Amino acid sequence: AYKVTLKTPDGDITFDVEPGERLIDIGSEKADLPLSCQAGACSTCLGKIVSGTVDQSEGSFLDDEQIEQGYVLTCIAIPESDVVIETHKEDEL
Ligand code: FES
Repeated sequence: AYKVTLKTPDGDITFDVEPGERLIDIGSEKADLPLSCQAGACSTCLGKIVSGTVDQSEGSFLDDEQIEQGYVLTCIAIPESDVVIETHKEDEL
């Protein structure tokens, strides 16, 4: 499985995700994570990837530069490695 660490403003939590699954399913169980559209079309769930890789090609909101800087729509992101993501980042846009 992939090891996912969510670095939230109130602490870090680490959990495993079966390959191919979205991290938000167990993530929302283990932490209070902000969501709105749940479909990759807003920035409510924005996070920043610190290490590892995701597939977030389901998303439509971020521009190429934001993706290149490591921003991630956590509601649709699918890990492709162990990943560390800082959550609650929408105020940086
Ligand atoms: S909740 Fe809208 S993009 Fe994730």
